[PDB]
Amino acid sequence: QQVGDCCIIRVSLDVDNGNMYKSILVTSQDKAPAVIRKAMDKHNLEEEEPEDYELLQILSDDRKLKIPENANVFYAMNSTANYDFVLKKRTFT
Repeated sequence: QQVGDCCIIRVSLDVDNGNMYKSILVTSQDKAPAVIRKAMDKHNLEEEEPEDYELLQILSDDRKLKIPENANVFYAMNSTANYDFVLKKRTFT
């Protein structure tokens, strides 16, 4: 469908309540650590690396999903849901 294949996802940080929800475009080969590079540069959180951050997709108002380091975001997200993404740190949890 269409030339290539890309979409815009919404990325919030691991905060709690509403925040500075950022938005970025993802392409077929879009890797977890890639989406994070964008989302991170956006949030000015160079303090840490991309590798130290989980990519989570939010489906329901409680049901979240997890994206591996190379799962083509375009193909690793719950389509039936919304393109909402959380950037979480790989803290001791």
